Amino acid sequence: EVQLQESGPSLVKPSQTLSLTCSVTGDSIIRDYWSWIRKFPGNKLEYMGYISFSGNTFYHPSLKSRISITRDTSKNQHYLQLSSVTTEDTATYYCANWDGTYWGEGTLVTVSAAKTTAPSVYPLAPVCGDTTGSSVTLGCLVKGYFPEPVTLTWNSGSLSSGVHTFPAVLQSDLYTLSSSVTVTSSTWPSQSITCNVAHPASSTAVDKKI
Amino acid sequence: DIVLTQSPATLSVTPGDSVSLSCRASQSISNNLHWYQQKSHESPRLLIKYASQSISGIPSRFSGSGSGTDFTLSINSVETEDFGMYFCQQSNSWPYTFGGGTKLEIKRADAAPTVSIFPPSSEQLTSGGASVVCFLNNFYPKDINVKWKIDGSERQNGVLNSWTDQDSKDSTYSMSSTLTLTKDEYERHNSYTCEATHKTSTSPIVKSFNRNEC
Amino acid sequence: KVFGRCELAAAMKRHGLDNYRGYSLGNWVCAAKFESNFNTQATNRNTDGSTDYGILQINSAWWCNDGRTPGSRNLCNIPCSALLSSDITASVNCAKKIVSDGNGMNAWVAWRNRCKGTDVQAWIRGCRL
Repeated sequence: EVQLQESGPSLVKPSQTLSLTCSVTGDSIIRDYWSWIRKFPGNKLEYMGYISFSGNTFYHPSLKSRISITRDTSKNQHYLQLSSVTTEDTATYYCANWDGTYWGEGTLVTVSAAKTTAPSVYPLAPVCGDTTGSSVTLGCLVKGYFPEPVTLTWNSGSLSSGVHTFPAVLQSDLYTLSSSVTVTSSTWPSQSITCNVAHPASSTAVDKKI
Repeated sequence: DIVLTQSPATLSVTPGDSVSLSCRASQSISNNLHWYQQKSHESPRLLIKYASQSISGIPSRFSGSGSGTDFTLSINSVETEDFGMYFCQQSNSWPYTFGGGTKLEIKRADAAPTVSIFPPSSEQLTSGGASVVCFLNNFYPKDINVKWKIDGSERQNGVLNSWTDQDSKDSTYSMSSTLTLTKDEYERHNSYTCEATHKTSTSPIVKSFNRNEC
Repeated sequence: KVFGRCELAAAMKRHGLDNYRGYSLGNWVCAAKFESNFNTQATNRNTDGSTDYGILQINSAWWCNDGRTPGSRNLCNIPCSALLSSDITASVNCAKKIVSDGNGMNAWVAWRNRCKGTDVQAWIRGCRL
């Protein structure tokens, strides 16, 4: 039952320091070498560095002198610190043992100067409000929110089939997401279809009827 | 730094078939090449270490071979749970480095996308913004070209795309494309077009609307 | 088993030791010679209750577990018995992890006292690798 649990601020501002803790349970820090690996948005992996049993550290030169890896043998944790971050340091960070047999769950740390911002929810409906064919696709555009995530449902969840919710993209420092829902022509506009969007960070929840 | 090059970039396969993935190093690394698997929303999982050594607990269908600068991960009869990303990593020299990865995807019958276009909402226009949205759903293969045209002219600026991972429901792919302009820009033009070119047809699927109507 | 010099060289080359973290093959052949005369079953009992195992005399207090060493850290995550096999796989894997520690091959006193700063390439010369 060896487990690595990562923890640390999920949001850091440019020029600030990113910090992550790897809590090891069911095993001891002094019983292995420990590593930090990061995965960038496009599936690019980078080995950041590792710390051996003796405390010696090896850092990837790509990180200049911004990286620091330390450990606490009494708390059975090792830490990663990366200073002077920029948006390019936004990534999913992982800790693992040097053997690569034990890995942490992975923590997405976002670097941004954006402030919490509630999303605007726009209804997506056919131009002429007229349907053509046996089915009709409607949509919801969730634009300008920060930070992630947002939960999006259709008709409070009573409409769950034929739905496509796409990963958010960054637009002018803020996130934008869209979702499409396809129903039979006999379903809409006969029945009301509403987009429900919740954004916990901003204590907001909006319902948009198409 | 040692550069690891993996190929193909993507590999489509029908479960049951065997496949081989390649990883080439810019310099000799002996047997110090390791293979990792990483599935959506999961951490990397070590499959083979030191080119060909098995990891107790990993399915036997996974095997590795090669040495020097040429390595191969072989999967004898790919299974349903084997689709995802595969990366090679070298530990011969510091810094350790990873290959760009190979995406193992599920092969299914070709399918044309269902394209739908949507105009900016009244609510967004009031805020001084204007996003034109185009959904291209349930298509296969994943390769697809989306082009936007305003008044007949190709438009690349202001376009943002989002792609879903291969659909667990039917193994197809879906995509969302959004052209964002200011309200003033939007109201300046008439025709808005979303043009998708896909293997399923030599002629692109065109969805459009003109503000001079509806 | 007791390896012949060139035989071990070929094996170590196949096990990726030639230029691992900057150390040429000769360094490993030399270290093996002075540590155990190429004997995979070599063992050395220490005063602290720990024992050194294999062709590269790896210690049971820090690197492997023999089930009877006080304060064993088992850094290599392996039974010390794996280090006594005629198959050098485990000894090499562990040697690599040891050398990946901040002190390189200085972890091996014998290498430090008999191979360091010498024409270690002489140890593989003559062999057909």
